[PDB]
Amino acid sequence: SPTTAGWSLSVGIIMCLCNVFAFVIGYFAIQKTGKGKDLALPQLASKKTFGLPELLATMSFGHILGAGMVLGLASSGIL
Amino acid sequence: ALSDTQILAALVVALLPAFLAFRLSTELYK
Amino acid sequence: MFLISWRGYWQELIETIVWAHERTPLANLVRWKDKPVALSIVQARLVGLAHFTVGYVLTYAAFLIASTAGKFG
Amino acid sequence: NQVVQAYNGDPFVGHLSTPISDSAFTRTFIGNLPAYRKGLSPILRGLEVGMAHGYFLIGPWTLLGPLRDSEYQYIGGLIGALALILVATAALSSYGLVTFQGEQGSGDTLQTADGWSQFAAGFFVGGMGGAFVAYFLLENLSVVDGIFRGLFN
Amino acid sequence: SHSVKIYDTCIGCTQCVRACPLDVLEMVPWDGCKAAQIASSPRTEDCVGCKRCETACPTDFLSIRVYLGAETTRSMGLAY
Amino acid sequence: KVSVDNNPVPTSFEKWGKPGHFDRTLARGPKTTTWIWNLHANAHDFDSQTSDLEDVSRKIFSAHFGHLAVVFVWLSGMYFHGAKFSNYEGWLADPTHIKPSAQVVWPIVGQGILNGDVGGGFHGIQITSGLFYLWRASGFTDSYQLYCTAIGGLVMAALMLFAGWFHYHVKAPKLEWFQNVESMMNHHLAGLLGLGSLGWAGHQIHVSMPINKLLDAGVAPKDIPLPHEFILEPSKMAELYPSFAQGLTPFFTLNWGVYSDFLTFKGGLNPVTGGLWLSDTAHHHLAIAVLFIIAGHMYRTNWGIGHSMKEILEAHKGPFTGEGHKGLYEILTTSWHAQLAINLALLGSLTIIVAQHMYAMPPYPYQAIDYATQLSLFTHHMWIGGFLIVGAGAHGAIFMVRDYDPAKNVNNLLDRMLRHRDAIISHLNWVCIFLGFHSFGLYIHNDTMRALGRPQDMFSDTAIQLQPIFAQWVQHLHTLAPGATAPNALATASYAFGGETIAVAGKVAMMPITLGTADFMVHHIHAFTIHVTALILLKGVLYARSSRLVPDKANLGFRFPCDGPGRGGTCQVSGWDHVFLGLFWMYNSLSIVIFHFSWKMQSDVWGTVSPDGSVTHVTLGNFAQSAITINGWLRDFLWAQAANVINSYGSALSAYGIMFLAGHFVFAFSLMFLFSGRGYWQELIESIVWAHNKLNVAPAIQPRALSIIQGRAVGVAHYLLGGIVTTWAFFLARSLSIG
Amino acid sequence: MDGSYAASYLPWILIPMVGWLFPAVTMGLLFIHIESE
Amino acid sequence: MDGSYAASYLPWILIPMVGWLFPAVTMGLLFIHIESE
Amino acid sequence: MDGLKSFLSTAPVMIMALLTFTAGILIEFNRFYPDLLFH
Amino acid sequence: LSGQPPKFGGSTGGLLSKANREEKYAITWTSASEQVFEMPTGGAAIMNEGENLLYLARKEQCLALGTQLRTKFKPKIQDYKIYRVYPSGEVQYLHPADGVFPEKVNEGREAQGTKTRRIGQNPEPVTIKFSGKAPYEV
Ligand code: CLA
Ligand code: CLA
Ligand code: CLA
Ligand SMILES: CC1=C(/C=C/C(C)=C/C=C/C(C)=C/C=C/C=C(C)/C=C/C=C(C)/C=C/C2=C(C)CCCC2(C)C)C(C)(C)CCC1
Ligand SMILES: CC1=C(C/C=C(\C)CCC[C@H](C)CCC[C@H](C)CCCC(C)C)C(=O)c2ccccc2C1=O
Ligand SMILES: CC1=C(C/C=C(\C)CCC[C@H](C)CCC[C@H](C)CCCC(C)C)C(=O)c2ccccc2C1=O
Ligand code: SF4
Ligand code: SF4
Ligand SMILES: [Ca+2]
Repeated sequence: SPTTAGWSLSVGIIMCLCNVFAFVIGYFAIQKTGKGKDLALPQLASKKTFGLPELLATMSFGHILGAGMVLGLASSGIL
Repeated sequence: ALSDTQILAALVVALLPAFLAFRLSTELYK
Repeated sequence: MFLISWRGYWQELIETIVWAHERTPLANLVRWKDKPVALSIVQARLVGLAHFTVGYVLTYAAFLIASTAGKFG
Repeated sequence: NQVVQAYNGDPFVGHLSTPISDSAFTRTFIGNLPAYRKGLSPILRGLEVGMAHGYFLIGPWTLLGPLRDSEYQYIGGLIGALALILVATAALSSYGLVTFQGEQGSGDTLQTADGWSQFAAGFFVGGMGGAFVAYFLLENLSVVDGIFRGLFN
Repeated sequence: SHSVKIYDTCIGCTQCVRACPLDVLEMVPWDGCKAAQIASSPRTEDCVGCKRCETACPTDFLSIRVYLGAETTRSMGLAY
Repeated sequence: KVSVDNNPVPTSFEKWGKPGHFDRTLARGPKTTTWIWNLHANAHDFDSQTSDLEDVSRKIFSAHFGHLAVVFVWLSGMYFHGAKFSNYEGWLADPTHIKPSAQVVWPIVGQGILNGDVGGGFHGIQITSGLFYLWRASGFTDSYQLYCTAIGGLVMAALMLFAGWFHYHVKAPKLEWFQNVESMMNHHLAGLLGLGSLGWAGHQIHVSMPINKLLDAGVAPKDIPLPHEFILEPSKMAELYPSFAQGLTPFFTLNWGVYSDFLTFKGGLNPVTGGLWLSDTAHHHLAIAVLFIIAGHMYRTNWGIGHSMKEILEAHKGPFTGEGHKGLYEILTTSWHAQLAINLALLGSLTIIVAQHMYAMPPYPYQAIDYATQLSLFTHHMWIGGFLIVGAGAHGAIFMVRDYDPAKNVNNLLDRMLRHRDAIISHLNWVCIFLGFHSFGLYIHNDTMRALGRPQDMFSDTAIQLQPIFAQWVQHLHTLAPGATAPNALATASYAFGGETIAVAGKVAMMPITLGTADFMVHHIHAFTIHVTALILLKGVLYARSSRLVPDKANLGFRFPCDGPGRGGTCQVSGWDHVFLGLFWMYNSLSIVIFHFSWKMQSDVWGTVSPDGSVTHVTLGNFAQSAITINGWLRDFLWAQAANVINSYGSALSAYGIMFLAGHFVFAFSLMFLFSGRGYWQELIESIVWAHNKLNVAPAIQPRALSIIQGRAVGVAHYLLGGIVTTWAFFLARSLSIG
Repeated sequence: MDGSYAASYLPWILIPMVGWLFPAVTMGLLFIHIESE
Repeated sequence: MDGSYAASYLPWILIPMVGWLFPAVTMGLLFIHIESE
Repeated sequence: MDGLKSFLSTAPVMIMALLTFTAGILIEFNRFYPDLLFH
Repeated sequence: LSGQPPKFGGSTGGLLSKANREEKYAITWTSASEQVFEMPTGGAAIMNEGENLLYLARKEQCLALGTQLRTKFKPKIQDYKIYRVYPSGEVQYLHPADGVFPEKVNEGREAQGTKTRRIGQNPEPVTIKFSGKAPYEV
């Protein structure tokens, strides 16, 4: 039974940050960012070169990375 | 102390720098 | 082995082995005078028959001679 | 950056120029074994091939033999090695008698009847000498241990 | 070498001369059939004995026969 | 991505009465009896009846649906037999004294003796599949639930039949639908394996965990709540597992540590049932579900995200392989035979992995109690896996002769494979001969040294010793694993590596499996036979196109007997005959594997633990000193353990004695087709035909003899049938005689 | 292998000769013979 | 020269090789090399 | 429907119907009069 | 024996020591278009523009190559010549021995290998006893 933290502002802060890092990795990594379904306000995402695909992909990878960070740092203790 | 087979493990590991040093020196000779 | 597997399999297997011998160092020195081929069709039918016969006779001679000499002297 | 070309620039010979078969180290090493070294008379290359195998064949019967659990442990290994070198040289000379009877050239001095006879003679001398020298080191193993450690120095 | 013999029952259907891998056979003119041709076996020292020529012959029993005999390098198909 | 053709073929009965409609060489009519065998051998060769790659794919799709209908009919039969004709209602109460029996026999000719006393007053054949342990692990309690599962399976079989008719006859998908393999693996990973594992994790959390924890506590099945009573009232599940009082709000906030009450990485075996815990089983399926669903979002699809297989393959080029894999995506997306080769290889290796894991980590309650189930399951899945690997070799050869054109792939991996076939087959010849001399020659050396009265010269553990030092080291690492290299694992992964003898109901569930020199020698026999099977099948795959002997094997086909008596005789040069020989070698390899398993568990694992703590084994440690000579295998294994199968007459196990002798008969009968040739049988059939002509009863369909490939095929089919039936009877009569 | 019978040294010398000298000599002569010319 | 440490046979074999086989082999190869062609 | 008529009339379906019929009458005769070693 | 060789990467299937001790076979064909063919030794190669010279070790490999040159290419290459070259040096000329392929009647060939009977009138081995012959060749 590895240690864990229930929920706090710290859990919310770190997973939004890992979502930001996943945004950076997705924009610097995905070959076809604008291709897919059409999107509302695409200038807000990456200036009409970003789709509903890469919305769910990048921040889904953010949730995977944040699950990794939350569980790993709570098991190591420091979170 | 140290084990008998750790020394032979170190020898067979150091067989890899031997091969890579031989190939680096051969490639420098060109 | 001789009765079930037939000559084509063994001939191409021996072709790979012949390549192995002719292309390896220090065994290129030794060369065959008679080119190795697989046993012929009728020849290996005969060889499988000889094996079947010899093993069959040796098994039964061993069994018959040890079963009676096991219980009668 | 292809490392597997065809053999010697010929794309229809049945060989590839792989890093094992046709490297520079393989050329300099396989091509400098006694069976392939340049300029040697067949007697010296047969002698050098023979000693490498007489010294080898001592071990298998010495450590794993019918006599390995007796006081004549090394004598049984030596006897087995002489038996194997005897049949090896008989096979070598029979191969020479068989293969080199039709007249051939002298591009290689080893692939001829006189050359193979010299090779077989050298192999016999080297094989029995290597077998007996490995027997002599193994029989006098206390001496070799003492001189490598310094028990007599 | 194997001997390939062609008999009178040949109908000149050319099936044997193109079923042959080594092209031992060839068609020569003839006057004994409607097709006015009969198979011959000129380069019969190149016959391996595969009997694809006998397999392709439609006439019954057989207008072409392969009679396996003294093996050579050419008639055993050895690349070595 | 979905485009279909509507009503491509009418649903009519008229083609049913005209057999051979599919193949143009059979549509004329039967002149001879070879037409029958060609009608059966070419019935599913969809890729030879036509060459469009679109209609063969539709034919394959609907054939898959019909096969799923067959599998669901069989599975409905299993569940219906467990419902009605079984003592599952009785075995569930007392699964330590009475034995499973899902098949009663009608008494007709005195075969009511096969209704042996299985326990509880029920009379029937004791089954050896782990169906009862499967249904106990999955939470079945009453026969009505099994009956509902059987009815649902029959409904789903009717649905698969309807779906096959739908997708061939009214709405068949186009070729571009099948060549969407990236979307296909997205759905097969995320939706088939991933959601299947997630659904089963949910079932195990909500049905298997409560029902099995109460059945472990000692509650009668009549007092067991129905599985939806743990859903309608989660208070009961809170009574059992205290972590269900918090709900899913720990899950969605990643407070996952509070689920360690039931989602635990406990490891080891449950001491009260002998199976794995369903705690780490449910946790395992949850982890597999998350990992598979994550991996199912890899390959590119309609959306720009994803990761296309073509560019992945083309990116992988090195110095040794030249042009690399650029050419392989067109291979596996334009040929069903390369797909069948890879899927058969991996399904066979998966079935063998299943066999090797379900003995050492028995996943079902009371599976390790009885040795019939364990031995039968290991043997069954070894045989299935070996058959599928031989099929992989077969369809590698079929792809090379049929669906491989070297125009579209020059100097890629497959070309460079074919350019050094002599080197591969050469070194595989050498390793087969090396292992056959140093794995069987050690057995012959031991057998001779034991015959000569020199037991100190043998390769025994009390002689010249060959210890498997690497496997012993790996066993040491896995014993020392759950403290250092797996900190949160409480117990070892399995007790096969080391630990404590797990004795439940007085019988050994799992104890450490020591590896002496006998195991060294048997494992090198395993390596040897696996290598020779790989040699035959790989030689068939490589040399399917052409050899130095017959340079035109590609246009003679795949099933051709020979090229002729020339070149010395090219009697078995096809790739099919390499499948034919690999079947014999697979039979040999897997029979040695299952003999090794059966003897090792009978001598070193299975047995009865006394209350004093001592363990006595079934054959009393024979394997250490007897499994190093061939006479020890013939005397202490085949002769000694067939006393249960040949003395079984006049009892319930007498069907296994009959099946034992039947397997011997079919082996000996197979030798007729294997040893003979077509010529003798054709000129004998001609004399029989004369006898029919003499009295005017000769058939219009001319009786040809079996063809050459037909004769070899029926010989190998009867050989494997006879050997597998003999071993099946021997194992299933030894095992019911040891508990 | 003690020999109680008469001339016990005779198997001592004839088992090596028939086991080795006869096979080695016979296969050597036949190997020269079948491969001559 | 007893060896109390682990693998005492290893200096027993490596002092002759580094003392003789490495010099004899290295000087032999270098003597063939510097005098080639 | 003449296709089911021509398919039920094929050699395997008719031989399996015939073998099932002969097996049925043999099994029924063994069910009613069980053990007939002789007259 | 004029012709640049095909662009082949080399293979283990090919010329063994039989080629340089006794005969090996050369197939020479001319094609306008560069394309890809399957060598009977295993693999795939590149047909050069114009003349090609492929050395093989068996006559069956050369005829199998020529067969796939004829049947597997839409611009059929039928001007292929198969030679038998010896290590001593001389070059024989084998497969289109006359002008035209063996399937076509050249009308100037000789009927050899032809028997004047069918198989029924073949002599029987009892008549030719200890004659050094066999029932076909009498
Ligand atoms: C995923 C499974 C898979 C699939 C669907 C295919 C599909 C196919 N294979 Mg097969 N194959 C596989 C597994 C598979 N195979 C395995 C595992 C083996 C190894 C044995 C092979 C070996 C193989 C060969 C060697 C050949 C094929 C061929 C074929 C094609 C036609 C089959 C046919 O007409 O047979 C129709 C069905 C039969 C003839 C039935 C056979 C009867 C069996 C063997 C005996 C009875 C078995 C039974 C359990 C015993 C009880 C019966 C009795 C005692 C009452 C088709 C592409 C052929 C092909 O394409 O070549 C051109 C071919 O020659 N297969
Ligand atoms: C007991 C029966 C038997 C035996 C001995 C063999 C033997 C062998 N088979 Mg096999 N085979 C069998 C039955 C048998 N098979 C049958 C029934 C079939 C099914 C059709 C086949 C199908 C077959 C195929 C398809 C293949 C083989 C191959 C092989 C070889 C594997 C290499 C090996 O094991 O090293 C040799 C080991 C032995 C021969 C056994 C050990 C015997 C001792 C150590 C040697 C004797 C000692 C000494 C020399 C005696 C000399 C005495 C002196 C007086 C002369 C080997 C020759 C494979 C092969 O050639 O691989 C390269 C191959 O591809 N087999
Ligand atoms: C049928 C004949 C036969 C006979 C007589 C022998 C006898 C022998 N075998 Mg052999 N064996 C045979 C067949 C035979 N084997 C076959 C067919 C097999 C294959 C399955 C084997 C497999 C086998 C193995 C694998 C081994 C034996 C070994 C042994 C020897 C055991 C004692 C020993 O260390 O000898 C030592 C060796 C010898 C006595 C050989 C004679 C060499 C000496 C130097 C005499 C030569 C004298 C001089 C140099 C030349 C004189 C010339 C002359 C004209 C005067 C024994 C002499 C063991 C052994 O040690 O072998 C070396 C053993 O390891 N045998
Ligand atoms: C290095 C190397 C290698 C190898 C290995 C080995 C391990 C080797 C072996 C080696 C050896 C194996 C050696 C041996 C040596 C020998 C010797 C050195 C001998 C000597 C001899 C002598 C001394 C003789 C003489 C004599 C006498 C004494 C008397 C009689 C006669 C005579 C005169 C002859 C390899 C391939 C891997 C590669 C890499 C590297
Ligand atoms: C194994 C095998 C081979 C391979 C066999 C070969 C290459 C020769 C086998 C002889 C080897 C060299 C071992 C010989 C040892 C024996 C004791 C024979 C001794 C020599 C006699 C004169 C006694 C075939 O060529 C073959 C051909 C047709 C059908 C089946 C088969 C077949 O099964
Ligand atoms: C006997 C034999 C024949 C003759 C075989 C014939 C004529 C086939 C006879 C088949 C009969 C009609 C039975 C057909 C199948 C049965 C219905 C199977 C019954 C099995 C049930 C118990 C399931 C060959 O043609 C042949 C060809 C090539 C190599 C070996 C042989 C060979 O050995
Ligand atoms: S196949 Fe027969 S019938 Fe036709 S041309 Fe040749 S020999 Fe004559
Ligand atoms: S046996 Fe074969 S190679 Fe010879 S002529 Fe007939 S078909 Fe041609
Ligand atoms: Ca001894």
